[PDB]
Amino acid sequence: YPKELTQVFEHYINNNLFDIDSLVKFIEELGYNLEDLATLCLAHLLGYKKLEEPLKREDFLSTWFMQGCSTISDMQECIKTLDVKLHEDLQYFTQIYNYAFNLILDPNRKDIDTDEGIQYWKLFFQPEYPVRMEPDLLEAWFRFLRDEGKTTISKDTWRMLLLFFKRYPTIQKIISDYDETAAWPFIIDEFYECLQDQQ
Amino acid sequence: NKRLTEDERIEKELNTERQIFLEACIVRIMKAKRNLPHTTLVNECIAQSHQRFNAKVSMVKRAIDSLIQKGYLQRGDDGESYAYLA
Repeated sequence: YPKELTQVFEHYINNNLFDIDSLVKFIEELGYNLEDLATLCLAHLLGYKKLEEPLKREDFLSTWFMQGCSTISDMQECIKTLDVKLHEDLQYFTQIYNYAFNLILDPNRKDIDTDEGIQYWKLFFQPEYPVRMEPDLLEAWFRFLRDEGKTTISKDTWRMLLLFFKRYPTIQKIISDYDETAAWPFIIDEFYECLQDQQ
Repeated sequence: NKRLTEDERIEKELNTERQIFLEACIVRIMKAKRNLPHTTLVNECIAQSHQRFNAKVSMVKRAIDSLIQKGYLQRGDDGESYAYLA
């Protein structure tokens, strides 16, 4: 590994570990925040399985070296590139969306807390991203979850919601087409029957 | 304190007994078929449950969701089939 590259690792490490504080310092130096979607891209690239798990020196070095980066400017440019791709490329976006669940899931849990999910959903499902949907539907979904006491979200539901919004952009394409006997998660059937109530 | 009305406790028992029955029915089918389209599983589960009671699709889907959560079933890549997991 180029000396330059190893020096980046050494610079951000906290007492022998590239830990969550190392990561925060690192991405902030690049211009981002821990909660950004771009951070998910970074983590996915570096092979993180859990946000709070330390990154091994070898994984840091090999990944960057493989991507042809040896300096902090190289690294900044690489993440800019992935960020643009998240906005533009539906396949990568989907990949990052699916990856997000496990990355933010507490290692000791099976489901995530609804608040955390909404936090990321608010970012993922904006119109600047490849999945185009009406803001009302998204907010209705959040309200459904809050009103009906849905306090955790499973991986199957997390994963299927993407498909759901892919096929159903409006509160009204759903009325026109939604079939509650199909294979959608039952939580989405419940959302469907709240949506028809309202109109 | 009291979470539940008396009528609510009875409704809860009823549902639990239906769900427990449908969960075992579904596991039986999938253990033998291994892989199945959603439509075919739901239909089969209702037909095999008919002996006992009239299973509604919504009940079957709840049962399916529980078996996924418990790690008995994996949704297929097409998003509308299931695979049995031993």
